[PDB]
Amino acid sequence: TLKYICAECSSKLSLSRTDAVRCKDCGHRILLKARTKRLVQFEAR
Amino acid sequence: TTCQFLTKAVLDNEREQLDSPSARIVVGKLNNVGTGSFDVLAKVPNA
Amino acid sequence: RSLINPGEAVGIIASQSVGEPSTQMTLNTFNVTLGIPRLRE
Amino acid sequence: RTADFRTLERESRFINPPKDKSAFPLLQEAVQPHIGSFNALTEGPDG
Amino acid sequence: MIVPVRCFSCGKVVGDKWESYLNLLQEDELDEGTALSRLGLKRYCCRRMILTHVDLIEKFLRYNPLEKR
Amino acid sequence: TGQTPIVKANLYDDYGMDNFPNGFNAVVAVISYTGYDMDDAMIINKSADERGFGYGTMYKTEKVDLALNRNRGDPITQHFGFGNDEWPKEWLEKLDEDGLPYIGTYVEEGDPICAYFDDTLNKTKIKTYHSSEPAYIEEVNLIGDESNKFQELQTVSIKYRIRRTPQIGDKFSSRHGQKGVCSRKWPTIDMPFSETGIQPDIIINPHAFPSRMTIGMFVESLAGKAGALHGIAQDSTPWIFNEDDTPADYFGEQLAKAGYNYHGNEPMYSGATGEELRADIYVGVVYYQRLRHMVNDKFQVRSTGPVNSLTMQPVKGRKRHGGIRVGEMERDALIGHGTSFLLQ
Amino acid sequence: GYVKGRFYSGIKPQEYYFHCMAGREGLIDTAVKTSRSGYLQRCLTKQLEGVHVSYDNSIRDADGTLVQFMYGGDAIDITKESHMTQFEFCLDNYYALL
Amino acid sequence: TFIRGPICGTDNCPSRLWRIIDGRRTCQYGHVMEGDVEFNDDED
Amino acid sequence: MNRQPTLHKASMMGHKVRVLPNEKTLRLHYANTGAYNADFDGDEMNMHFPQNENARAEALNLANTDSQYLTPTSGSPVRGLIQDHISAGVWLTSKDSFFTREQYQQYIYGCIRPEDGHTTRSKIVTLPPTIFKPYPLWTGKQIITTVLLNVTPPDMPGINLISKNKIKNEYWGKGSLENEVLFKDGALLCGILDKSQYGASKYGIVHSLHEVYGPEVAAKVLSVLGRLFTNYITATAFTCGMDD
Amino acid sequence: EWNVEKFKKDFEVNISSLDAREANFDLINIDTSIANAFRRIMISEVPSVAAEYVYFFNNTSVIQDEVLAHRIGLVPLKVDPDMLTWVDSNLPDDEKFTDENTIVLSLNVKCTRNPDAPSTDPKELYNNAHVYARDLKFEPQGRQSTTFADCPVVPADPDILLAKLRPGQEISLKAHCILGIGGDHAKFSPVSTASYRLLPQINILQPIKGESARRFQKCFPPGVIGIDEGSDEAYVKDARKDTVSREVLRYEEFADKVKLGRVRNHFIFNVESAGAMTPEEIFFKSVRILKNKAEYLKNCPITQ
Amino acid sequence: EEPDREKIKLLTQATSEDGTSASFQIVEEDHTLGNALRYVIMKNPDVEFCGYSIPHPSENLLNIRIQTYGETTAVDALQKGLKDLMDLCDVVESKFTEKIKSM
Amino acid sequence: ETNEIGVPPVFAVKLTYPEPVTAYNIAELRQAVINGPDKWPGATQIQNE
Amino acid sequence: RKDVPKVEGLKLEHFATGYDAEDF
Ligand SMILES: [Zn+2]
Ligand SMILES: [Zn+2]
Ligand SMILES: [Zn+2]
Repeated sequence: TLKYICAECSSKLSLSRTDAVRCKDCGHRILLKARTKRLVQFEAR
Repeated sequence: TTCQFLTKAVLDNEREQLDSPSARIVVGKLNNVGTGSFDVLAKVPNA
Repeated sequence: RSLINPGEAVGIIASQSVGEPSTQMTLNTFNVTLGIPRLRE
Repeated sequence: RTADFRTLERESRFINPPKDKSAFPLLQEAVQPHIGSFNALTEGPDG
Repeated sequence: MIVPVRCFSCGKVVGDKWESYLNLLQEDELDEGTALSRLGLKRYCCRRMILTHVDLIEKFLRYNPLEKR
Repeated sequence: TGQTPIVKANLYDDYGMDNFPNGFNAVVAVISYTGYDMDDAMIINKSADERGFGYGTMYKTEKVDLALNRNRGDPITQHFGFGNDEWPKEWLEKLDEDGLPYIGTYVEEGDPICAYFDDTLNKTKIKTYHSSEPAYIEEVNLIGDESNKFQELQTVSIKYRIRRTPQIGDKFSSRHGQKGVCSRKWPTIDMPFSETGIQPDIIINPHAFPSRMTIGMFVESLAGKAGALHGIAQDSTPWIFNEDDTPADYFGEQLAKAGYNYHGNEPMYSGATGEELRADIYVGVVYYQRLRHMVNDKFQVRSTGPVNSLTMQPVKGRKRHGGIRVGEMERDALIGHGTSFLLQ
Repeated sequence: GYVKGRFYSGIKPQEYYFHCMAGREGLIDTAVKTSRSGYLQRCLTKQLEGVHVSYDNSIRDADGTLVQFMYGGDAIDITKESHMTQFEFCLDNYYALL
Repeated sequence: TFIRGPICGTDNCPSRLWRIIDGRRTCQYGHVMEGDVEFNDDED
Repeated sequence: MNRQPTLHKASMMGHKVRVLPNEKTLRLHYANTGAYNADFDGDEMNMHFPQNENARAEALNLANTDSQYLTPTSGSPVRGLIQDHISAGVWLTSKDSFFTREQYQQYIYGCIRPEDGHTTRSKIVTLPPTIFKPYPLWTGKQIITTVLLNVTPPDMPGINLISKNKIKNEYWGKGSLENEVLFKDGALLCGILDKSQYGASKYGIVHSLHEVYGPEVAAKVLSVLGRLFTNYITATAFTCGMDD
Repeated sequence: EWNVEKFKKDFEVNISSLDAREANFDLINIDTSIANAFRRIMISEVPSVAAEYVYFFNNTSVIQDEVLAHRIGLVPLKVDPDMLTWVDSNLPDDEKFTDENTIVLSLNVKCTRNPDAPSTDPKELYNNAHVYARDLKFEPQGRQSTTFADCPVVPADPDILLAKLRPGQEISLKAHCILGIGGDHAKFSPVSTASYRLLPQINILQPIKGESARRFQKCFPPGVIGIDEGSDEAYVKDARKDTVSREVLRYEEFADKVKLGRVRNHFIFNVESAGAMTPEEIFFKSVRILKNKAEYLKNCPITQ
Repeated sequence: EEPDREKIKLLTQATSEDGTSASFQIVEEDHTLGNALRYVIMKNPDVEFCGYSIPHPSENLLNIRIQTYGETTAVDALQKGLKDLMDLCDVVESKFTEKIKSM
Repeated sequence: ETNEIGVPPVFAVKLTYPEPVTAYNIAELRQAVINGPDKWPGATQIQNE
Repeated sequence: RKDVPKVEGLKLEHFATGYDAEDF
């Protein structure tokens, strides 16, 4: 399920559009996106 | 002092002959030093 | 055979034998105006 | 010996941070004239 | 960051002997001249690596935003 | 993976620079062997750097501001995410549904970095990663606003992870002033191999010492192996050794009792021929510092491209196909060669 | 300032403070060396700019005006006059230089 | 990647553009648009 | 090619392009960097690939590197080997250099290749060794005898040169004569090779090949010498310890 | 003329100490360009299995992408070669990796908050905090199960830390073994270090009986010199025991009485191993790569 | 059926007409078999010249050059050396198999 | 060689020389168009009459 | 001036390749 992470309290918010940019547990206007499961490859040396 | 001379050179009516390398480059002419001081001419065998 | 080959840029080399090694002389005295401010006069 | 790397004191400091006193006190003394000059705007004799 | 896996010169595997190395120091109170030696490190290219290693991964793991507080 | 110096002071720990490591330990054979290491240049090992050897990275963040254009009474016009009346594919392979990219997705130049669909032109006009290096996205931060509590975001910050291995040209330095670029990633099989198998990691030039007088490196290399074998970490505070107490006599009782040669030398062999070398090779462990500025943002190439209007002449700019300038004293050296078709 | 100490055993703290004084006069020199000698090389090459050896070996400025009548009198190429007076050497190698 | 903009010559069709070498723009088939000017400016 | 401070005009020369795979930077020879005055601290040198045939002939005949051997300032040379090979060359020209048979062609063939086309005789020719009865050994002065035999034209005869050094005579023992570098008949019969021979030094052997054999032979010798000691440094190297 | 069947009468091998990780063996009377060529193969041209390709699914932890992608590749995976074949990577992924070239590995590690009571240890405070490299699981792809019933894929050094995790973080990736050689990347090195050294020879010149014999031990490693009395004044027991120290050439009393120098035809090959293969068989992967590096010249048309 | 005609590449512009002075350019080589073969060629008493060279170490190049005295072309002295580079590995294996099996 | 420079393949696929066609260069300029700007001994663009 | 202290109790720390610690 598509979500995020809160900066201060680590609450995995899930934002829809036309929402306030705050977090739901702490009114903290800074919020960092997390990762989903996606497939990426790499080399090695 | 570029336009200081350009004042006087138009006051001079200077028919500049473009023979200095700081003038043959301005018009892009072949420079007259080394491989450009002398012309090279082809002698065709037939009249 | 070791003459000058005419059409030689002896104007450039008269400067680049003067302006080139004058990048090596602004140091301290070993009375006389010395080095580059001598040569500027 | 001569001197030492502290390979158990660093691991005990990395894992367990100092709850009590800032280790390496000279480093806070280096930056201290900046802080100390800014503490003296609002604090000290006469305010 | 963590212990390197191979030595940067020879080619012997190094990373399995770092947390197995502090368990000859925090416990047996050995000197590094025996502690590195009892593991199996006997070339100084691969013996200035378990000795010297900073291991700053621990100061990173205190900064986790995937946890409450 | 940085290490700490074996050879250091004791006004090191009292500032505690183990909380900020800076540099690493290199097995250094002072030898002229390659011929690729002159004018201060030096020779990394291959299989050291393939095992990571100063494996550096870099970071940079970028403001994504729609409110920089937005006026005060300007309504909230354009919005991150896609829209309708469109379907350009493969943006879904770089970006997520909010028009902000997956973290850890390999971007380049030409690739979408965020999708902002306006409503005054009815089309997603994405912007693009404005550099030329293979980056990633480290973390994205969805930044709120101040004067309100409730409106949609018009400011994103996005963090990039440019990886930077030590390629050829990437400058080194020890702690003494012995800087010199990484000239050639020599394969480790053809580097000199010592008595035991101890192959050097950076070959440094002996014809870089006698005009430099950096003899604190001449002793740290024999002190470094003295700390590495015995398991101490010798003090190198200035003025501990008097003239009666030569450090090469101090660090020489250690290496005599160790088993290596008293003078710091080690008999290497030859990695290209197989025979032994004539001399005994000065081998140790020194502390090197991989510098900031590298050659991986210096070179460029231009064949053709953007003329100007006033001049019909090419354009400046390393991010813009920069044109090489043939200048004033470049004009007056082609004349001095006598050539006038390398000037025409 | 007289330092008795050698850089093999190392120098004392007084004389290390003096050897650091001669460094920063060798480094205020470089920061004043670079800006001098550039308005002289370009300063000559706007008069010695089309001066060349014509085919009659005279030194004519390209506007026809003449300065010298040979290249410095003897008119010898400076990149050629190396073994021009090495008279002992030319004798030693007559059968290969002829 | 192509824009809403002009039509040009080279007699392909009524065509569209996009820049490839940042100012000598071409058509679909890499034909050189004869004489662009490419306004820019350098910063400091 | 172009250094950005071009004071002498020999900072602006021309080069045959060899395109090297597996690389991302320019590659320069040490003969060049005594002329451009650009040490390897990573300097931005420009590069200019000319576009017609009136210019490609000029870059091969007027402003090439080999014609810019002497400075046009006072006639001193600006080409030459610089740091590695100079201190390396006083070991091969030293008297204790006793190569065996298999090495002797290998040091020769490592610096001389008819396949790439360095020679003139279209076949590498060897000399007799300097020891016959116990065990046949060659000599390093006889290697310099061979690499003057094989990149110089056969129509002209050998070289003859008297030259000094910077090594004073007493460093080799009881007053021996290794200061007087004496070339006779194209052979290194006495003397060790130094900066005064093959650096940017005047009236040396590389400057006595510039004048006898013309410009494009001495400037081909340094490409052989620059391959000669490099294959010699790699087989036997030169350190600098603490005990020095 | 030099017969090669005289070479057999002047080529001996003294295997000293043969273990399943190192072997210390001798090569009597062979050349420094033939014995180099054996050593020239055993670092590089011997085939050894590792991983170039690290397919991340999920990783949010502190050790980033390309770094843990790097340190998986440095793990010596105990995979015998000649049970894989060579990749042919001139064609894309659809048939580039088969069930016959690639061995496929997966990592699934999740760290949680473990409640425990007391400075507190990280192994008891969290469940699966330290990503050990014994967590690499062989996925049997294709038909890699009817013949891996006695050779399952285990990593050769299992206790390698790969990452340290905190609660919330996980690592989900997919790894692919590739069969490689140590010219391309270092990680396909089949060895710790396969170097040799050469047998020194210590020649006494003047007899050093008595006090000059007893102080003569401390210049050398101990089990080398044997002194008894005036009779049995000194000899050399085994110079193979003696590394080249040259301590005796610091002393002025002994700097003219002795000669140090190698025996030029006794190669002490001491080949260790990283863990993938035994040293006494990767040397057979250099006596038969040389023999099959000549046949690629010999049975090959001399072009033009 | 496939010949790989790019390994033993014989340059011709430095080659004698009689074949007693041949010129190679071997790719997929370096100092590995460059000096292992140069030792074995120089044991053939007919060979007058044999060095191996590398023009530039970056790519795979090994210019070697056999020259002989008489009655044998340089390619016919190559293929004695590569016959006597194989028979060495016959000796080394059955004197190293005979010692592993002997403890 | 001392009269030379070493050039990377990054430079070697950008800088072009307008080589006219004849009967002696046609053995090479045909292989120049086959390669294109992918393999190094090649060509970037051509020019009709 | 008290000397730089000669650290006590140091041993032989390199041996023959295949002869570890039989030397006493
Ligand atoms: Zn919150
Ligand atoms: Zn190691
Ligand atoms: Zn058309």
